[PDB]
Amino acid sequence: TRTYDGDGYKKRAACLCFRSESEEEVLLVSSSRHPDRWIVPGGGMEPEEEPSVAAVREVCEEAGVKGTLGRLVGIFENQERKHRTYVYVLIVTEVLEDWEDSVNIGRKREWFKIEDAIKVLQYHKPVQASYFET
Ligand SMILES: O=P(O)(O)O[C@@H]1[C@@H](OP(=O)(O)OP(=O)(O)O)[C@H](OP(=O)(O)O)[C@@H](OP(=O)(O)O)[C@@H](O)[C@H]1OP(=O)(O)O
Ligand SMILES: [Cl-]
Ligand SMILES: [F-]
Ligand SMILES: [Mg+2]
Ligand SMILES: [Mg+2]
Ligand SMILES: [Mg+2]
Repeated sequence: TRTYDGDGYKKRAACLCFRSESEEEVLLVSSSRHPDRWIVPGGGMEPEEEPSVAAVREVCEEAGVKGTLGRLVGIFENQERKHRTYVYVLIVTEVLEDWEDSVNIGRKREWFKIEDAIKVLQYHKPVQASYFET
């Protein structure tokens, strides 16, 4: 069940899944629409779902990882696609082998140095590139 802010924007949450507290490498996942493209794992908040709970859930589902939830980076709107995404930092402590999207749609995951994550998101996901700006 998709959920929405009062202005009709889809509510979403995502994590910047860092390899360590140094925040030098981040985990991206393959796009479901176009698997040759990278995205920040994330998705829809469920009804009455806390943003930080949605964020942690979606990354488990999409990236097959778990860890220590960190700070909220900010809230990011995609005017074109009408969504508003809460973005949190998650320091990965568990990397799991056969996660929901690997099983169901063969979703891929890869570590990127931050500067490279920004590069591969720029073309199709400029708002997700902006998650890294601060
Ligand atoms: O399939 P996902 O989870 O990776 O993400 C998809 C969105 O799913 P999202 O990550 O928001 O939700 P969830 O399915 O909960 O992860 C979906 O959003 P939706 O509109 O709800 O179908 C969106 O559609 P858009 O809003 O029309 O841009 C795109 O299909 C997007 O595909 P991707 O970025 O190419 O992987
Ligand atoms: Cl790191
Ligand atoms: F999802
Ligand atoms: Mg999802
Ligand atoms: Mg998603
Ligand atoms: Mg979902």
